[PDB]
Amino acid sequence: IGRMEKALDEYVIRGLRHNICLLRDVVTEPRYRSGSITTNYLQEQYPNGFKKAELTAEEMQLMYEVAACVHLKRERLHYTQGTAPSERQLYLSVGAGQEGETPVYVRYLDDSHFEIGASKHGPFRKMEVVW
Amino acid sequence: PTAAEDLRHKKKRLTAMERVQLFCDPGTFRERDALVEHECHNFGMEKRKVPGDGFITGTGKVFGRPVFLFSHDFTVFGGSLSRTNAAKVVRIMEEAAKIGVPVIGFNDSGGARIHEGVDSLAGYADIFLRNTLFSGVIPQISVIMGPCAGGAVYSPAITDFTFMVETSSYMFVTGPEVVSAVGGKLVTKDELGGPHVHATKSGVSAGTFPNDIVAMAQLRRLYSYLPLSNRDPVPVLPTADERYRDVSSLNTVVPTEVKEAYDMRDVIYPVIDHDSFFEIQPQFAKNIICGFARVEGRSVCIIANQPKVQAGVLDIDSSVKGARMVRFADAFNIPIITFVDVPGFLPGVQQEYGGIIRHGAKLLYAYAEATVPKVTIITRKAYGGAYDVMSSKHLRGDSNYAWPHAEIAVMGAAGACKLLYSKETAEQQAQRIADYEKTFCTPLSAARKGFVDAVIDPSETRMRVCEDLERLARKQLQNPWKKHGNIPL
Amino acid sequence: DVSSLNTVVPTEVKEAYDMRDVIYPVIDHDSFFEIQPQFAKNIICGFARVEGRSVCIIANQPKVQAGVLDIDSSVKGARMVRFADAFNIPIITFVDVPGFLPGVQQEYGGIIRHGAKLLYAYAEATVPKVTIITRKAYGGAYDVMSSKHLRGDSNYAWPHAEIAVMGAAGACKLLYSKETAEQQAQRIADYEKTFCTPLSAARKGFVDAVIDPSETRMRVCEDLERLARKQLQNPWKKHGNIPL
Ligand SMILES: O=CCCCC[C@@H]1SC[C@@H]2NC(=O)N[C@@H]21
Ligand SMILES: O=CCCCC[C@@H]1SC[C@@H]2NC(=O)N[C@@H]21
Repeated sequence: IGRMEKALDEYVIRGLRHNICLLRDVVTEPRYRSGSITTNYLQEQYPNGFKKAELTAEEMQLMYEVAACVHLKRERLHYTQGTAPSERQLYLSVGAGQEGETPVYVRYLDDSHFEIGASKHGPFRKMEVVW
Repeated sequence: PTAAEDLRHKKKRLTAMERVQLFCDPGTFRERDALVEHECHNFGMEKRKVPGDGFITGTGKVFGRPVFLFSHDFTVFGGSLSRTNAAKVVRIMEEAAKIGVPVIGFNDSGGARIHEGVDSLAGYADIFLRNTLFSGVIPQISVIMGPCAGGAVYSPAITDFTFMVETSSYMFVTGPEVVSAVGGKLVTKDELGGPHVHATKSGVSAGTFPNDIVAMAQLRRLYSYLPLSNRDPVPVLPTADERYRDVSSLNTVVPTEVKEAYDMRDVIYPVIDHDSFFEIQPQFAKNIICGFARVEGRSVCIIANQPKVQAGVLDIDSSVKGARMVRFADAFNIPIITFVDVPGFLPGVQQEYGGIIRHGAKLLYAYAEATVPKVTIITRKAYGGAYDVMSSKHLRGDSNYAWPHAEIAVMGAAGACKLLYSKETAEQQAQRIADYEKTFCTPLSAARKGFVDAVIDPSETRMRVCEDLERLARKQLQNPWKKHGNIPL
Repeated sequence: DVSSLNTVVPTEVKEAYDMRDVIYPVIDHDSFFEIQPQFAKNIICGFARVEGRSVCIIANQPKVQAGVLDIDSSVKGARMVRFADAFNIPIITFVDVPGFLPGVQQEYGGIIRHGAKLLYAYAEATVPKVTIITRKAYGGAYDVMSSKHLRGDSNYAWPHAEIAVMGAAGACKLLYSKETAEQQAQRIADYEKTFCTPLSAARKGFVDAVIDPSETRMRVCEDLERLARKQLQNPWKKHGNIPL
C-alpha cells in the first residue's frame, strides 16, 4: 500500500482531470487499512457526493516549509552573479483571509539543503528539498 | 510609529512610499530629493508649504541591477504637477540618459496645479520632450495607480508599456462634466476611462492587475527580461532546462481536418522554457498573441496567430499590436520568433471605412525594417498578402521552416479555380478544386522555389530554434542612412 | 564603521581643524599619495583609492590661511583636475572656503586670469564628480569648487553647513543703507539664522540631500560604483582656449 501511496503522488497528469484524488483518499482511509471491506463500501463512506479528506497540522506545516524552500530556490535563480541573498523571513498563510499566519525562516546552506526554523534566533532542523 | 498614513489606509489604499518599498530590494532605496517647496506666492498659496512637494524620486535596485523611479503622492495637493515637481523628474530622466539605466514611474496625479498658471504647462512640455528624445534609448515603463486626467495622460502614452490597477484607477483626456455640458450624456468616470475600457476597447493599457502587491510582484518579473540600455546586450540567465528535452507532443497538435480549430499555445509552450511566458495585452485582439519568453536562458519575443479566435485572421487592432511589439523588440536587440497561421484579412465595409490599408501596412513596415535575427515557422497555412506580411523569407528573414502538412498558395482553391476557368463546363468544382488543392496547396512548390529552408518534423522545432538562435548571436546588419523613417501613421 | 566624523567639525565658527581628519576615514587605509605637499598648503591634491579603485582628491584646508583660494592654489588644482580628467579618473572634492584672498598684490598679479583656470578645469571635465560641503561656501568660491550647476553628478552637505552669497555683515550692510544704529545685533543674528544654513540651498535644489557625517563612505562608494559607466561628450572643437 505504501508503495501505491507514494506512486500515486509521482504520476504527473496535465491537460485533463482524473480521479487520482479518490484513489488516494480511499487507500489512505484507516477503514481500508483495517483489513476487510465490503461491496457497498464506497457509498457507505461517501454519502453526499464526494469530499476529499483534509490535512493534519504537521502535514500543513511541512507543506509550508517546502513552499518556503521552493520560493527561495526559485528567487535565487533570477539574481545576477554573487549579488544574491541567502536568508529571509516569510509569512505563509493559505486562504484568501490569511488563515493561520505562520512565520517561517530559511537559510539555504547548500544547493539542496536549508535550515528552516520558526524565525531568527530559533532552533533549526536542516531538512532537504530536491527540485 | 505609523503616523499620518492611517487616513490613507482607511480608504483601502496604499501610499507612494509603501509602493516604492515594495518594488525595490529590501534596503537599497536612496531617496534623492526630499526638502523642496513650491515657491508659488499666489491665490493664498504662500502658506501650507510641503517638504517633499508631492513627489518621491530615488534610485533603488532590482535583482541586483540598478533602476530609477518616481512616484506621485495623492495626499499632497492631489498630486498636481508644477514648475518645481517636474524639475526632479527631468533631472532623474537626464541622469538615466547619461547612464544606461531605465525609468519606471507610478502615476497618481489628479491633474495640473492651477495656482501656478502656465508653469504647469512648461513642466508638462519638458517631460514630454524628455520622453520623446529618450524613447528607444532606455526602456520606459509606466503604471497607473489612481486617477490620471487632463493633459498629463500623454506622457504615459509615449512610454513603451502602460499597466493599470483594477479597482481604483482610470485615465482619460476630458472629464465627464464637459461631456455632459456639450453632448448631454451622463457617464461615470469608470464607464468613461476605467481599466476594462482601456484593456478591451481603446488598446492603450498593456495589462491589468488585481492589487498593488501583485502589480509590484509581476513588475519585478517583467523587469527581469529587459536589457539595461540601448547598447547593452540581451540578458542571459542560468537555467537547468536544456535543448535536448523531448517534445514529441507537437506531432499531434494540428488536426487532420482543415476546418477544425486548435490552440496555438499548445505549440508555443513546448518550445520555450517552462513557466516563462509573459503575455502582453491578453484581453485585446485575441486573434494574435504577443509577449516575452526565454529560449535556453535568453529572452526572446513571441508573435503568433491563433485560429481559436476568428480563424486567426489579421485585422486593424492585431496589426497595431504586432507592429508596436516588433518595433520595441527591434529597438533593443531582442530576437523575434513567429508562428504563422493566417487565411487572409478580415473582410467587411467597416474595415475599409476604418482604414485597413493604413493599419495593415504598419506590421509589414515593422517586419521589414527590423534587423534582429528572425525565425519563422509555418504550421498550417499562409495565403495572399498575409504570407508576405508575417515575416516572409524575402524580407531579409534569417531562417524559415514549415511543417509537413503546411499550405502556401496565392488564395483559396475556390477562387483560383474560378479565375482559371471563366465559363468552363458546369460541375467543374469536383474535378478541379480537389486537383488544384492537391497539386499546389502544399509546401512542395514553395520549397521548390526556395522560400522555406527545409520541411521538418514538428518534434525538432526546439532543436532547430536553439541551434539557429545560438548561431545568429552576432549578426550585424545596417539600413541606409536616414534621419528617420516615415512609417504609415 | 566611521563615526569619528560626527565630531571633527567644531561647534564654534572661528576655530580651525585639519581636513585630513575628514579625508583619511573615507579612503582606504594607508592609500594617500600627496602631490606638491609643500606648495600652496591651503589646498590638498593627490591620489587615493576608494574600494580598490584609484580616485582623485582635491580639498581645502582651513588650517592654513582659513582655506582661502589664491593664485597658486588655483594653478595647482587646475593642473590636477586637467590631468585626472584626461585619463578618466573619478574626482572627489571637499569644500570649505570663505572666498578669495584680498590684496593689491593679487590684482597686480592677475587673480582674474588664474582663478578662472580652476573653474575652466571643473566645468570642462566629464568624469564622475562627487562633492561634499562640510562647513561653508560663499560667493564665487562656491561656484568654482565643483558646484551642482557645472554638470556635477551628486552633491552632499553636512547638517551644519552654510551656503550664502556673502558673510552676514556685508549682506546686512547692503540690505539696510541708513537703518537705525545698533542694527548689528538684531539683524546680523537673524540673517545668519535664516539664510546661513543649508535649508535654503536644499529648497532650491542645489544639494541632493543632507546627510549624517557618518554615512559619507557609504554614499561615496555607492555613487562611485553606480557612476562607473557614464558617457558624456562636449561639442566638437579642435581644442579649447583656456585662460593662460
Ligand atoms: O469564400 C468566401 C469567404 C472566404 C473568406 C476567407 C477568409 S475570411 C477573411 C479573409 N479574407 C479573405 O479573402 N479570405 C479570408
Ligand atoms: O568683514 C570684513 C572682512 C571680512 C573678510 C571675510 C573673508 S576675508 C577674505 C574673503 N573676502 C571676503 O570678502 N570675505 C572673505
